[PDB]
Amino acid sequence: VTKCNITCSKMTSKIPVALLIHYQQNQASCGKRAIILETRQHRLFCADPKEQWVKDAMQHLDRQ
Amino acid sequence: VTKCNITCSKMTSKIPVALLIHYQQNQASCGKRAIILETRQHRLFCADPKEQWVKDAMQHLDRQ
Amino acid sequence: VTKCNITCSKMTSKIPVALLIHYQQNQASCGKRAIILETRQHRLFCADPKEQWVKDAMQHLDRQAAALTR
Amino acid sequence: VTKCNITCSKMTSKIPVALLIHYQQNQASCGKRAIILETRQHRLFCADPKEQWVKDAMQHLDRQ
Repeated sequence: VTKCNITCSKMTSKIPVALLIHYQQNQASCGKRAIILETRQHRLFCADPKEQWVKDAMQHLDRQ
Repeated sequence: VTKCNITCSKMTSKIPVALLIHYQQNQASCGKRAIILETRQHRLFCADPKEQWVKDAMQHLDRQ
Repeated sequence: VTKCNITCSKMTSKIPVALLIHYQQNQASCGKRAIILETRQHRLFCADPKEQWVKDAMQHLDRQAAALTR
Repeated sequence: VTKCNITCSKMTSKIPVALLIHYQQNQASCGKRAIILETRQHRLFCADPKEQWVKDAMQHLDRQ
């Protein structure tokens, strides 16, 4: 169940915390972890959780 | 952009459009076109754009 | 799991199931179970889970979401 | 004929309006006014309409 569907190949770069309303990660069966960032406009972006700014952004997004 | 970022591979069955709040296609460099659809509850699916219902949903979503 | 914030006092009579797009229950902390129904217009209503129509409505909704998993 | 249906006790600190998707006041028969706030993630909170961020929140949603 819940196989890898939506995933990431290459990752974006910094996206201002002000624009993010949400995140989710891809499915564990996808392999590497990819963070799916969602803008207020509901644009979806792929981000590398290994990045400080992504860690940073999840923190804030959770801490709200 | 230059390379394949978000993409998906498991193509759903017709999802009622009421439930939908956004779509975005993957990048050309991903090869095959795939539509990432997002429901109101924020679940992500993958849609085959060859299907009329998908074309219809994107046109509708665009009408907004 | 948490404190009780939103709760229900007077319950709403049957709503045509076609108008319903979502439900959730209050918190266990609250005591009595209350179902919060959301309509297409996104109005929130309080319904009594002891009522067959609310049970039917939750199953309908859950079946919808289930179908989407495939 | 119109009775107190949903209402709530504990209020909430200024929630980012970008997370809000909906509001509704409680019924007049509940007594004091409380605003029920719904987030993108569809969580439900109570807000005090005397606070300016709540009024602001309501006006924004009204335009949304």
